[PDB]
Amino acid sequence: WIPRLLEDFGDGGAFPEIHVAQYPLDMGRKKKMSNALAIQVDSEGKIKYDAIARQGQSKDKVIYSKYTDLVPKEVMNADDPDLQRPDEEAIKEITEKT
Amino acid sequence: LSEARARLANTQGKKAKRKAREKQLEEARRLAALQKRRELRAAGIEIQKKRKRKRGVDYNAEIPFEKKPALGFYDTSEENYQAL
Amino acid sequence: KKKRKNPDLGFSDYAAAQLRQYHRLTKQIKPDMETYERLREKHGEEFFPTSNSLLHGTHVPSTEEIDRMVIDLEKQIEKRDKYSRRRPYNDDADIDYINERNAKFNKKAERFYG
Amino acid sequence: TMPKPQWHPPWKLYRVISGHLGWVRCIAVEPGNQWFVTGSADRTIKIWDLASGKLKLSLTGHISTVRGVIVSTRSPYLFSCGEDKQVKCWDLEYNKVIRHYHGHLSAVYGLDLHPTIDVLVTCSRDSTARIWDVRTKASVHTLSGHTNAVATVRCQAAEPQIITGSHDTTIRLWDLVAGKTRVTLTNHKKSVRAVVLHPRHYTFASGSPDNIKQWKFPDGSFIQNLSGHNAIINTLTVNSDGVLVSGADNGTMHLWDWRTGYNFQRVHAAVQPGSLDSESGIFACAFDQSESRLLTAEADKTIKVYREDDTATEETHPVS
Amino acid sequence: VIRMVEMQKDPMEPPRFKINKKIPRGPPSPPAPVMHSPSRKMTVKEQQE
Amino acid sequence: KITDEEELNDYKLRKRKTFEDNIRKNRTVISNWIKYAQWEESLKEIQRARSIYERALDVDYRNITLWLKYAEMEMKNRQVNHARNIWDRAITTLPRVNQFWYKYTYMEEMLGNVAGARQVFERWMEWQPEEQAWHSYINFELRYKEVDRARTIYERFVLVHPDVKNWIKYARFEEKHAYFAHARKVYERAVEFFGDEHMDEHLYVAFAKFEE
Repeated sequence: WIPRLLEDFGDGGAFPEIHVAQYPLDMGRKKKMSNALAIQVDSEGKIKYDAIARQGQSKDKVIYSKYTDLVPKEVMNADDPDLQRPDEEAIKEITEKT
Repeated sequence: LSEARARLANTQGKKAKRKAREKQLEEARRLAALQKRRELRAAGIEIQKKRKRKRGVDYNAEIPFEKKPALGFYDTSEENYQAL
Repeated sequence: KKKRKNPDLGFSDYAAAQLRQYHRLTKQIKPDMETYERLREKHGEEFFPTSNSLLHGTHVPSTEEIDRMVIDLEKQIEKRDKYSRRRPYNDDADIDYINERNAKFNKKAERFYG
Repeated sequence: TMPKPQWHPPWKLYRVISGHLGWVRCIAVEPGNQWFVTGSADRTIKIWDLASGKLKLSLTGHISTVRGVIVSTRSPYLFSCGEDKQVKCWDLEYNKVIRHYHGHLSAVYGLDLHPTIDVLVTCSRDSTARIWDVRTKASVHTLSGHTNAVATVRCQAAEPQIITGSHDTTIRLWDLVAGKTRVTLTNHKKSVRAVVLHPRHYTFASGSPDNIKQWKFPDGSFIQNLSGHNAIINTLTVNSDGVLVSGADNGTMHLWDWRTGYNFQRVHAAVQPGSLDSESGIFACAFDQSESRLLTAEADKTIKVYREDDTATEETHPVS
Repeated sequence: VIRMVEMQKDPMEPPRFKINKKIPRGPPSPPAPVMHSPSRKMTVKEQQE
Repeated sequence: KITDEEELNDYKLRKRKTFEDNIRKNRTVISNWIKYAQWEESLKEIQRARSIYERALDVDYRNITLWLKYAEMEMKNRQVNHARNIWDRAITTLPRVNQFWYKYTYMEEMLGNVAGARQVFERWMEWQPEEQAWHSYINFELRYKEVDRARTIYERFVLVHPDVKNWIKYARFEEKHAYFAHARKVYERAVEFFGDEHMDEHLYVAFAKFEE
């Protein structure tokens, strides 16, 4: 049997022993070059609409475009070493380079 | 009284009178020229005034400053539009 | 039998008028559960996507559909064209203005100096 | 809620200086803490003693409103900036202008100095900032990208090195060397006329009639709000002890706690005798170098000095 | 393999090209998303005010 | 009347240079940009229209009439996918303006893309918008049957807007469609949620009406 309609694939699959170009589940056929840019998806399966705002820009750009950027972070802490200025040695390096 | 009526009705800036006259004034220039240009080229002589204007054809020849729309998550390729 | 009323108020924000108009248009629409089930039995679980969950490239519409939205467009455009109701050219009252810009400025002054 | 805010004592007015002939628009303190300097809309720059409040000297070079002064910590220089589009460098061993920085296309709204390198940054109404070389008067960068007057600029040694707030309601964090914007913060709905950097915490705050907001360096991640001051806010100024002063344009001044954002005092001062009541407004405030006095420069041509109150306690003035 | 040598500049030579050309300024950068807090309402009375 | 090719082309030139000098003159108020693009569309030269709208958005992108005129122009001329890209850019850069979400969803509904409309409503609700938006979503779920989805939405809704009035509306919803056990559960959850220290009349009034 030579599978011509992808229904013959059942759940999918190409038949390497079958001397036919298998197109299982839209496979094989080179399509028209369309404009749609790559519908990316995050590292959890979310739809990264950061793309359309980040249009034609580097990854140096920090782009705030999500709701979670508005929410007050609970940084009512006088102690956390997260927020303390770089140690003056690194500052000396930046000053010399600049 | 007539002249008082005259003064009170002239709201348009006395120059705003003049340039209003001028807008309809030059329409003679273009309207006369075209028919006479039509007739001249209809008589069989293809006069050129001359070609020297820097930014004129920036309107009727090309999209003046073209910005093509950005592309997003959809294919705009097959879309095309009708004529008038 | 049914009954309701909706009175007009201040335009307070453009959002309020927009919302009223959306209410009307929404109430109008009538959906076909036939096409809904037809579309359903093809795609199934894809029907219920979260903001981030699922993805199928594009849904391509039969032209006949597109005509529906185009017609509604023309309707709403007309209805919006009628936003300002004009008051008929009434010459009956005393004329102090010199042109229509002046006539309207005098009318705005009438509202603010009583 | 929050842990509960630290108790700070409240502040009381104790001096009122009046010698200017127009609004007082900027104020600054010397490094060594002996005198401060005010610039006003009567086009003079007066230099006052900080202990006595006496006026030492009056410098008159500008052609219009002086909208910013600063005193350099590394050199005996005072840099002033006016609405005449001109930026000046006064040498304080002769009391005379020795250097002038040319190139802005409209009034200059503010100016700051880099703490380690010798550069200047100025913001103006042509909606650009410029990075000037102190020594050769040459403009080494024109930070452009805002779309309306640039109300304020602050610069730091760490990175990013320049924060500008403008009247098109946006903040931008720039890099000094590359000369272009890294981050754009659009959380405010109204013009950002005030920006301040915490002295010891790699965070900063930005003021607007909506509310003050706090952000966290180096890419400006939101932290929290500070709400309650509904007024055009002209200044923010932070103590080293976490007191944050928010001076408005109708005269009212709130004092907040920086860490939890708790507004622990509200001062509503009074206008000088001959003034109208529509002429109460704060344009600049500056903490002393000991961080004990708080000087304010007001729209009724006075300078008001506040000192902390020493005879109050957590139970006299409890924290709500 | 190529040998780069830079050509001498004639000391007595005026500038060569017209510098002053005017054009409108380019498009800016991609507009950043406006992260506001949700708008509240103005009653009719306030707009009267 | 314009006989033909050269005369209407001169007519085009005159109007066009008029528009372009207005824009150079002020470069601000967008009445000029919109007049211009409206005209170039009325002549069915819509690539020029697109360029004009794009240049205008480069001038001032926070202006919502511009976005609306633009997407409307694309939609009339049946350029469906252009309109989709435009609505998407609009709700990306101006997410607080509710008109954009409303009209994007309405279009996608007209076009028959109910899956698309749900995608957009979900993205919208991520922003925790406002009661009217949640209502619009629920009504959308109710023009189709899908009542279980409606109650899922209501669960998210009363948490996002914890007002007694919304708890009331939720209960009222489920009773109108005859889920009486579930409405009882709603009411008990409402009381236990609010707590005594706030609790007042309206809730109890409706609870009594139900049980009556």
